[PDB]
Amino acid sequence: IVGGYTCGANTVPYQVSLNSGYHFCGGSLINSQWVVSAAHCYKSGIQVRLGEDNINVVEGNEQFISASKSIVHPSYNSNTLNNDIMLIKLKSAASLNSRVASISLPTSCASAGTQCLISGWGNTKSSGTSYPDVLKCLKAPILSDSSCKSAYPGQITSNMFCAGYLEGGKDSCQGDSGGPVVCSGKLQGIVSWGSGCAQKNKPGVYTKVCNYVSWIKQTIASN
Amino acid sequence: SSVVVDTNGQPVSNGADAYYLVPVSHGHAGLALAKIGNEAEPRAVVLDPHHRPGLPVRFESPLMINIIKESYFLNIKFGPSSSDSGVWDVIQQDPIGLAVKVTDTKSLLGPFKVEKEGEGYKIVYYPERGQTGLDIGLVHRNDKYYLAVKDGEPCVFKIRKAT
Repeated sequence: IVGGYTCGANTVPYQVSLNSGYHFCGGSLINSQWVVSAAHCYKSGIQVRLGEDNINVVEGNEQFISASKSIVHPSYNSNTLNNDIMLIKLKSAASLNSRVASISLPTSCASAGTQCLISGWGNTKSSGTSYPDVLKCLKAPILSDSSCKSAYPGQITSNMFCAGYLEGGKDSCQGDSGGPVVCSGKLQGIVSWGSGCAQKNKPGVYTKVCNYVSWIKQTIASN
Repeated sequence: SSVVVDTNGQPVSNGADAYYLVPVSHGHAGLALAKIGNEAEPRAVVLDPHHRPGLPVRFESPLMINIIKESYFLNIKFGPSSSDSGVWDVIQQDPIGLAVKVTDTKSLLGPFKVEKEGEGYKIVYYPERGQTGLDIGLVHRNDKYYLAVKDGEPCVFKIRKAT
């Protein structure tokens, strides 16, 4: 997260980390046994870490739980980045506490100008690299789809939206992939891609989770 | 679609670090720039026996992740991660053919992938994302090896972090 602030220990209890010997993606706990992340984060033998604030400490209010099933959207398109969403079923239910709680799915898509919370452990610099110990947060508004397609001509599908500031300075960055975008208390986005980090006229692009609520519910019901 | 790994066993990063492409066949050659055709400035990417380990490259994807998978479309660049110069592209140009060159512009999704081949990695170029790829190999000219499309005869590299 570039241009953000330290979230605090209890502030984003639905945030999780995808781990394979190292942190490589964020994700969102949407109930005690299911996580949403980005399709491009798929890896074999993912371990989910829940209740982590400091990514570098092995504290005891955290939980490490193996993925039992990692389900990339069947229409995920690696050439277009379309349908960039993955479901993970945890091998055991998470124990809920101050630092572990689920985020719910939206009832409708969010409108332009709504302020959202984007969170993760990615790079905090727009030039060079610096990775934080603690979870970082950013408030940023949803942009109209026309402006999103105007910033990224020929690249925005109906399952994507932009959030952020065309003045730059505040954005998700590398290492935030798969992380939550929460607006009005509901999961509206998944960190996906962008041109650089916090660059002028280049906001972050996010998977439009509202378009996937039926598929998520069906997949959870069938698994 | 596995993760790309350097010679230390670490995942290759998305833009943060530079890496030498170390040939397994050539042994005493490193990446450099050379003149192609009638051009004044050196803009063709070559393997030069006199320049080892050579110029390091960065692997860049617009995805917000700090690892590179073999499935990711990449820009490859000389120089700083944010800088727009030194970005690789493929240019038809006599006498090399589909020559690997550097330009001053950076497209969002690059045309390259890094794919496991034999005992290292090869660079593969995609004229369009929906299509099959073309291995990058070497055209021997002027006592140097111009990197160019040479499908079926890839140049095999290990990826050594510059540190």
